[PDB]
Amino acid sequence: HEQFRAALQLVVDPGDPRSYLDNFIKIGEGSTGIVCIATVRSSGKLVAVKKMDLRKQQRRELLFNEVVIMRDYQHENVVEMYNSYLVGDELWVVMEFLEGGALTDIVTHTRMNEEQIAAVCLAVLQALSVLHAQGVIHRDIKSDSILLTHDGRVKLSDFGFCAQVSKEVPRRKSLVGTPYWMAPELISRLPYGPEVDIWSLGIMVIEMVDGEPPYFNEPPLKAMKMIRDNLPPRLKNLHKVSPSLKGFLDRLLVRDPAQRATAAELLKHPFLAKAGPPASIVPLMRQNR
Ligand SMILES: CC(C)c1nn(C)cc1-c1nc2ncc(Br)cc2[nH]1
Repeated sequence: HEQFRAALQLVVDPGDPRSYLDNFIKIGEGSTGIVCIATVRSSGKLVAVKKMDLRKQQRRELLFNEVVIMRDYQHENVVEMYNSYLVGDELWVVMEFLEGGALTDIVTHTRMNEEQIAAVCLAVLQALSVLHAQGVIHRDIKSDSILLTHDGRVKLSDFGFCAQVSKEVPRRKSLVGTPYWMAPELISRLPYGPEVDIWSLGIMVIEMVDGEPPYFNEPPLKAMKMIRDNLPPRLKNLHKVSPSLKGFLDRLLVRDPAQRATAAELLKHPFLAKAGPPASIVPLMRQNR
């Protein structure tokens, strides 16, 4: 720790955000710390701040990942990092604020139609081509990780559990990600590539279609056991999805990762043609219904 704080000091911006930020508000909680929002006194713009405790982590060297990998990264479809700091015993990551909030709130309250679902998927997949291109694996994809703007635009967040691969470190080995949405290989402790993200995406479609992931009402521990062992889960209500949507999902939920489609490929699948403008998501959002 003594040494690990010293390292993180050298990757983050020096100084204290409290100097420029006012009026902090907890708005959330992930598995590693909390999420606040805050106002920048000059200008008055809003920012989100992720705050993680250095002493309160399982596997902290993980904490290294977003700050190192995802600094200076930019995309229409990624939530932007501004800076990062250490505040006492915490890591603070200051990020772009998203008004629309999370997709979770939508999938758990309405029935996204096909057009809308495709629009989420294209947004996610655009993002994911470029990420994997660079050998970056998000490793915690799910509706939780999808954030919206006031006008319906989709951006991917929660890179706290992301990973880097290269020519020399080709695949990864650690159990991260979130259990219901984790991939078979990853559970079975295999080396894994980006392709794990693609599986997790599929589970997101089940989220979008059936309102929650497979094996949900189970204990987390047993769900993994199940996810590992059985056949690819399919929809509770099949009769409700287009053949377009099926074939597509059937490219995502593939147990053998070498045959599971690449985002690159998925960016072309006829389904996504159905996607509709950012403004077609708008009425799904809490403050409209
Ligand atoms: C509680 C969360 C889902 C939320 N609600 N609303 C209205 C906005 C948000 C939210 N927007 C966010 N933008 C960036 C980060 Br990092 C976290 C964010 N959380």
